[PDB]
Amino acid sequence: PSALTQPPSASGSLGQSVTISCTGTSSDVGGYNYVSWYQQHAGKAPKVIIYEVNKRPSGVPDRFSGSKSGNTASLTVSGLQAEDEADYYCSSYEGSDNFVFGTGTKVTVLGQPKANPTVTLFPPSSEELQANKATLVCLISDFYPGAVTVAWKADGSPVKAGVETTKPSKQSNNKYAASSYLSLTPEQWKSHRSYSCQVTHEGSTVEKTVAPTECS
Amino acid sequence: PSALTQPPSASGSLGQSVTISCTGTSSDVGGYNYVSWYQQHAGKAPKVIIYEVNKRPSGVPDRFSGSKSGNTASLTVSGLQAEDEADYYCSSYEGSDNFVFGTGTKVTVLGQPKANPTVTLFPPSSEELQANKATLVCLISDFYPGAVTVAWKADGSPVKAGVETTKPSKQSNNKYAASSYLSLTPEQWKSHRSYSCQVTHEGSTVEKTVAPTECS
Amino acid sequence: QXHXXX
Repeated sequence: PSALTQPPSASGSLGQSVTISCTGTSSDVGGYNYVSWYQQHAGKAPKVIIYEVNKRPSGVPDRFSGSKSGNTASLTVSGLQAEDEADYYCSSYEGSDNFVFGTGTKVTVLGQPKANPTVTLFPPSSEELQANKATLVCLISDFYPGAVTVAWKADGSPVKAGVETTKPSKQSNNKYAASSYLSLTPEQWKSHRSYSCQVTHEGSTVEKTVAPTECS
Repeated sequence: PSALTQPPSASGSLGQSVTISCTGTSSDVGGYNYVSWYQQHAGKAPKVIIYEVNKRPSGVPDRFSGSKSGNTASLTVSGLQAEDEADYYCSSYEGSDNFVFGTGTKVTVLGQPKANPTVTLFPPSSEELQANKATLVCLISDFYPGAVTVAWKADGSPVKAGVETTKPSKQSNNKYAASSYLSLTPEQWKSHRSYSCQVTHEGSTVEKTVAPTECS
Repeated sequence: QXHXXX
């Protein structure tokens, strides 16, 4: 068999547009008229945008056209918005109560601008020190593209260890968000002059600095 | 929208029977009997494995069971095989033109031991308020399996907008690290009595509280 | 789509 054939990746520029192809067979795509498309965000609930070749369902803002030509269905994203960057699956009934899917299409937008991260360094919560631990968090957010690197320092001489760094997530403005964090002991973080968080993105370093100076 | 709620994660040993749930809200119940379960492995299409609440279509192991009662639908994997590891969704033909998904439930074949997450709430640093920014972080460290549910509160009110949760990233100790944030004005901050970060990890819920302080 | 079992 196949599963409805899609092109692995499809793409457009902002305001431009793309047409996805779902290709099946006379048993499914041709035959019945029940091709729905699924927009799935990166590892997320899949939501349906088209149900019956073209059919407007709950809040599918913008140009999300469904059109099938015989044995091949297709959808379009006229006037590209960046939120549309996702994964698109199609589906057709095949009979005896079954539905088949399409092999997916990763859909990316182009022309989305560059953005350097929002670096927010955080000192250990009073509570967490009362509890005897101490964690420092660096929140790197609102950056595009999602490629970044985080350093930590004791004083200028670096701390290469006890740092756990997140791999970035798209957040609802398309921009990415990553976390970096240092596990210390109270004693440690009292016994230093300044810790810092270096963040490098598109060859642009931000450097936030945290020193034990908390009104806690 | 989010109307069908599913657990952050369902994990077992080989030969162990899981169970996943779709609890629905306010609307239809048995009103809509139409509950379907979908399987989805990493970057392959969704495969339906249950229709009409209990059905089970063609080529579906008879150890996938399906059942609903009240506002709650349950799918079962008996003597689970590795192959069963994926994400599962529920789906319901609600508000017609409204076909609604559960939030997903990842099924995990326990490699290592189970690990309830360490949450660490962090408030706006004073320096940060000096810049008239308000940003709250919730660190979720060292947990397994790698699925978590996040929820904010502003005095028991579940919180609307501001939130962004990263995706669970594996750490150098092989367990998981995810983080969540909220953005406020220093007055959206300074209004409230307390803010909470609430985190679920399959039959285990943990809430942390953080209140406003003037500091400096 | 629980499109008809349709």
